[PDB]
Amino acid sequence: MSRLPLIGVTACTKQIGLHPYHIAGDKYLRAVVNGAGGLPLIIPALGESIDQAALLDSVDGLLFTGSPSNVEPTLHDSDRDATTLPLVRAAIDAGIPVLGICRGFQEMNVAFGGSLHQKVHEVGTFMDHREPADQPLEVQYAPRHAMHVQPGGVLAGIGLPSEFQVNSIHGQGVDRLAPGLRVEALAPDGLVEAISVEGAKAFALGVQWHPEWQVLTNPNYLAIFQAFGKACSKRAG
Amino acid sequence: LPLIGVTACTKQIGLHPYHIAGDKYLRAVVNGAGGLPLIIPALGESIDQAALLDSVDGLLFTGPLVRAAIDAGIPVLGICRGFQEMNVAFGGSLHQKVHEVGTFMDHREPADQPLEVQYAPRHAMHVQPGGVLAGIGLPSEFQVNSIHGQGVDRLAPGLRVEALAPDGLVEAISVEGAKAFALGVQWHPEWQVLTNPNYLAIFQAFGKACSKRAG
Ligand SMILES: [Mg+2]
Ligand SMILES: [Mg+2]
Repeated sequence: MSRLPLIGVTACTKQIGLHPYHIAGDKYLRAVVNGAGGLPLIIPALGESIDQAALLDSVDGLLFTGSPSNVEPTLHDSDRDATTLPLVRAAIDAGIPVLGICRGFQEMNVAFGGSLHQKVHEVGTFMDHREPADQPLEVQYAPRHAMHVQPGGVLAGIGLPSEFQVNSIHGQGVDRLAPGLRVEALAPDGLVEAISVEGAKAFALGVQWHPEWQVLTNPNYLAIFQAFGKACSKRAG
Repeated sequence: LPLIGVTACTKQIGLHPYHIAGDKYLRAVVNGAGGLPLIIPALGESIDQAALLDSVDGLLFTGPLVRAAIDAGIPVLGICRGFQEMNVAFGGSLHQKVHEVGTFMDHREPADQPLEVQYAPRHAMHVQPGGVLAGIGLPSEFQVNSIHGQGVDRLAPGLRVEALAPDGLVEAISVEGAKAFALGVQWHPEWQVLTNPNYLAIFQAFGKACSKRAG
């Protein structure tokens, strides 16, 4: 038995200088510590080189993170795609709590058979969900549009209000909703921005916004991370 | 499979702070140590060190965590900066520029050259009998790569010298009386680990020690 729930955080790949690296954002790791009450360890994006079942057995929960990169149908990460898309299905079937953020939310939809808009802002009837360019983190990650919780699902069960404001840092978004996914929230332009996996044995939630950001200061972000954290505690037991 | 923690470094990438770990170390952990590599965030006091140590079977240290792991009997392998930090953590010192000491060679890699050239063996390495490297079966002399501008100056109390470069630089150390495998090397044995029997022997010893703990 462990001191804390061990929460795996998906890495991305990146070339830095002459070397390939696996990377994960500081804000996701601190949100795990401070919002979920877990110990964050970073899962390498090695695809089939790591034994997936050994990996799943080692964690109490999985945070599928946001990324500048995009699931493959310009900035891509096939190395991540090959780790996270079997993994997220494998974790949910194992009863391992899963929280998907931004790219990870899009990956949950894709893994269950759905599709994405590659450019939400070029569909014609959505708003522009991208962050404002050339500005600091505090401005880019501040709340920018409303979010309408659909009743009877995970988000309403955790106690979120019917409407609240969220940040938005995404050029892609959900088009066809995968079968077996419950819609948890819609942006004001009808875009699906949160989903849950129907019948999942454990917590299985994805959101398009970035609740890791300054998590303790936003009660809606914090409630998401605390519910995720509780589910990771439950699994450890 | 033992869960082997690989230390991350912090790096600013555009707007955001990231925690990063080299692909080659992670693959060496998989292929050479037979472990499951998980990357340990460089969060310092923000994480609980004792919870961190309990969650791993071993620690690969690159670039007081290393001290606490050793005191706890968690196997440790230090590489390059990780070997240097092992020395400092026990009270030793470093040369900031080995190539400007005057009686060492230049231990840096050739600049503006591809990885294959930079990480190929470049100088000899002389094992000091009777320690960890002897005991895992390494020959008395073998060739190693060399990608370092710093190196060990004063050896910390409580460390055994394991090997010397041909200019006398201490390039490997172990921790006397450690409950578990506790080895630091200045060179880069993760590099194409399966193809070099001396690098592989080190990684297999490390992995066997991590499996022990995993029991
Ligand atoms: Mg949005
Ligand atoms: Mg050298």
